[PDB]
Amino acid sequence: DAIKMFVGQVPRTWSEKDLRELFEQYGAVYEINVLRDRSQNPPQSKGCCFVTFYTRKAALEAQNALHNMKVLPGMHHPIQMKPADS
Amino acid sequence: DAIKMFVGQVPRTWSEKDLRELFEQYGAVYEINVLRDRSQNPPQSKGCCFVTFYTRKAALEAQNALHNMKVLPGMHHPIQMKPAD
RNA sequence: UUGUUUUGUU
Repeated sequence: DAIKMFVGQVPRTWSEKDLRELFEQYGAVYEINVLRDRSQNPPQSKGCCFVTFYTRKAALEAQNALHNMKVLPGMHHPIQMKPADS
Repeated sequence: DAIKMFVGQVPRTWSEKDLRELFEQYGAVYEINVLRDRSQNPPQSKGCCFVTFYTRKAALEAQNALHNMKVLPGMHHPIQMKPAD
């Protein structure tokens, strides 16, 4: 079943596409939303995103593999990934 | 004398001229700047603007009549209008 | 500047 995950510590230069290539190693991805500050031109990434997988299996596999495990280029802390508050 | 108002919650299809049509009901309008994302092409509207009235009586009447009162067509919120920073 | 977006103030 689909579950929406919060991901943080992503570099501001990464787009939905860059991130999709990241998470798809773990399972199909239904939707990626980079959180942006719409006051910028163009809107800046806030360094985090929302990602929904088609299955809870994929989302777990990813959380295991990434959360506190992997540090993205130029970042200073490892990915934070967990069920989004929503 | 000239008072500059920020106005938010405006449809991205509206241009300076549509906005001037709206504010000019309340008094003479000196200038309107639609805030645009010039990185876009065409540059894209950010859905807010600055509008400058020649007199504060017009700006306060527009503000009173619009801020939180009118919802422009297609919007999910009422116009936000206050004196610009 | 660990951030859970759509309120946007050139």
